[PDB]
Amino acid sequence: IQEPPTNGKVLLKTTAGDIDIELWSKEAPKACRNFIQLCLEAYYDNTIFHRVVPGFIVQGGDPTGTGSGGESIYGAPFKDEFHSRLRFNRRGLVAMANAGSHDNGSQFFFTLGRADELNNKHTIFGKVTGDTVYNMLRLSEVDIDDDERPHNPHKIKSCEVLFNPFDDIIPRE
Repeated sequence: IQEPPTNGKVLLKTTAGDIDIELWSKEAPKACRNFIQLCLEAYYDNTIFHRVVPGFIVQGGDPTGTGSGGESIYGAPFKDEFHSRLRFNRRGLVAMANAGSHDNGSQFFFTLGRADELNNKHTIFGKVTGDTVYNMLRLSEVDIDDDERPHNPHKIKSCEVLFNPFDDIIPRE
């Protein structure tokens, strides 16, 4: 009844403010490695938060902005990484989007509430710090047109890896 310590830290500089993410790199090494490397490759620069479901999630990480694009660093969608100590029991968690099993690419989402129904379906790989959760929540404070798409989506401008727990990440050219 206590969350494991985190290891790794990433700052997302967004149009809603700074969002600091602590990473569960021990529990979700593949997802955390993917995320860190994509940040370092500037892959998330100028990407929008294309999907907002009020009280549930805000989703981004698609370089096309359409909601159907994005790819991992591994050359194909990668495996799920669940852990019984990491549960969708509060808002402010960071997880991988997918459309089925073993379908992790680049798209990720923040939780705006509980999402118990996503337990054992989506990789949880991080959490937002207390002093940036208000900025995270502000990503969802948007007028939403059709298909859960904001009229004026917020964006990630740039990223900073404040602590890299991996030895051997070489960003692709």
